[PDB]
This record gives sequence, C-alpha cells and structure tokens, in this order.
Amino acid sequence: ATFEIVNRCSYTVWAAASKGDAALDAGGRQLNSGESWTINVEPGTNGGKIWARTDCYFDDSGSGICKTGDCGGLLRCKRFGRPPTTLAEFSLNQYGKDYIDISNIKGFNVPMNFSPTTRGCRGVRCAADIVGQCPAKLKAPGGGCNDACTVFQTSEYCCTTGKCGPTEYSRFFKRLCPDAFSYVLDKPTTVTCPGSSNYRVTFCPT
Repeated sequence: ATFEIVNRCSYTVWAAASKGDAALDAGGRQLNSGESWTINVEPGTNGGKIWARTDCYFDDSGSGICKTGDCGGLLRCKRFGRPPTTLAEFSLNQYGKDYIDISNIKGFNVPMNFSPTTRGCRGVRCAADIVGQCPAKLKAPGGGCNDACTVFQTSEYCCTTGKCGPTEYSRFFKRLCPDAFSYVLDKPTTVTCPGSSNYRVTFCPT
C-alpha cells in the first residue's frame, strides 16, 4: 500500500512510520513545508502508525533528537515516538478490510488529516488548535499537548485495568477533535476501508 505523506505546515516536520518493532519503509524522513514523501507499507501490516516530529537535529549518521515524537534519536524510526504525538493508525488486510483512525491517546503535536486516495470509505481529521488551547497541566514544555496518562501515570488515565471512563482531560481532546480517540476506551472512530486501499497523511491540512 502507498501512503503519500504531505507536509502542509509552514514549518519543517520529520515524518515517521513504524509498527512498533520495525520501521515501515525507511521509517522516517525530513519534510520541508510543502514537500511530499510516498512510502510503501507491506500488505497485512497490523498496528502501524505515522506521525510528525518537530524541532529535530540529526547528524550525518542519522542520530539525534526531536522535541516531539522522538523515536530513540533516530532519523529513520524503528520504534514508536515519544509523546506528545498526534497518531495516524492503521491495520491493513485484516480479514479483507483495512482499518484507519486518528488518536490523541499519546497527545497532540501537529494537526493531521488521514484519508484514503482510493474509493470506498471516508477520511478522518484532527485539525483543531489543540496546542493553543491545551489545558495548562497538559502543556508539554518541550512543545505540544500531552495526554493525561503521560503526565499523571494513573490507572484511570492509562486504562491499565481495562475499566476506565472519560475524564476532564480526555473530554478536552474530544471536544476539539470529535473524530479522534481521546482515551483508550473511547467510543471508536475507526473507519473501515476496502482491503488494500491507499492513503494520504496531510500535516496541517487547514
């Protein structure tokens, strides 16, 4: 499957793509404002994610640091990124269908649209100014809006036992972005697409 990753932000981002224990395609690349990077993701990839990283520095070897979304200091990510990260999440070719969503469970750094480029389903979007409107206690001093689990490390925020409810903090993310997951047990906003669909992830869609 193809994923065209498009940076519409006015700032550079370093795109990342991983399924947690491995890179997808090259795993990461710099995207200046306006640039597009097309990746190939193997059919059947389960639990893949794409995200933006901000304010990165990399040496000649591809080692360094990002202020949001850092994946072990690598340009080419092999693992998931450090919160806060808005997440485009997908599982492909799962009993004949693809499943896509956006999540704010690991916080928010960059606004996102995640849409099919092929027929048969709708896109999802989280494009509100979550960083600007972020509750004081959630603001990440390194940049972005943290989720409550990251900040407070409680069973209720992290849904550790599988029995958690919405919270004042999850309701903030849900109010700004109704079509993204706000907490682990949120009413799902996952979209079913035809198996083997192709996609575009656009940072800063509006």
